[PDB]
Amino acid sequence: SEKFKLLFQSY
Amino acid sequence: CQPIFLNVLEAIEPGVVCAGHDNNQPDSFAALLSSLNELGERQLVHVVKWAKALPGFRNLHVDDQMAVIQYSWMGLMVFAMGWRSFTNVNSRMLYFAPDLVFNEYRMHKSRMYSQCVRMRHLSQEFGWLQITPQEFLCMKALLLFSIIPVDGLKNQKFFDELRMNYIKELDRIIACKRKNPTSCSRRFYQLTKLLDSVQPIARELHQFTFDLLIKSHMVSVDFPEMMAEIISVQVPKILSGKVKPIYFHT
Ligand SMILES: C[C@]12CCC(=O)C[C@@H]1CC[C@@H]1[C@@H]2CC[C@]2(C)[C@@H](O)CC[C@@H]12
Repeated sequence: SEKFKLLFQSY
Repeated sequence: CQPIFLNVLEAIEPGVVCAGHDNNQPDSFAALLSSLNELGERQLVHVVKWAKALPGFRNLHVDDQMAVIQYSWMGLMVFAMGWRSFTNVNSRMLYFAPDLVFNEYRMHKSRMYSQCVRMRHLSQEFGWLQITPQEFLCMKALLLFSIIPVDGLKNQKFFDELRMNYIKELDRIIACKRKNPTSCSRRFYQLTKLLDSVQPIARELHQFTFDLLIKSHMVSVDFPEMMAEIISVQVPKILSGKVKPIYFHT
């Protein structure tokens, strides 16, 4: 997981 | 007294989401699935925003926050979709999106007809069971706390606490307007049973999407970035038994 992480981070 | 909890669920409930499907083109497996994958991607965004705004959700360890989302997204989206189908078309079809509604013909062409009928039955459940708009909201929130990894979460204690509270709120919803504890129990039975039937469906869909990903390049099915990532890194864990649903019944 690396893409979902960035989505999660920026709401 | 005012329902602070239900006010929040109601307020954070995501709006309509489109699939961006071309209904002018004749149906085909590639196009239908490729659109469902795009729809999944889009809905994922709303599921993240929805969850981040849930009561006490931020108390979970940041890692567990991303985990429960990657494990239950399916069950959440299937449950939410079964509800749109009941309120929009009275379960006559599968209302995935306003621009992507499935009739038996499409259920067949999608090569997941059985799973779809499963979801139609689920849709009808909202009717036969007379699931109020409030019971639905709380049930959906609960599905986010319904699938945990066997090795446990980063902070398994917080999750247990949070999940517990949501079950407590669901008891309040049922307790409202119901004075007899027997009808309260009888209602909890039905809702928990309904919430369980979501898992078998999610499983079948998990397995189906998983295979589709592996042969996607052969059947011309497009998988959005995140979608492919989640299905190849998270989904397999569920399918391999490392991550399991929490049933209320056996
Ligand atoms: C979650 C979605 C899309 C959002 C929704 O309303 C429920 C529906 C259930 C079937 C899923 C679909 C997303 C794309 C998947 C995962 C396909 O690959 C096969 C099963 C599809």
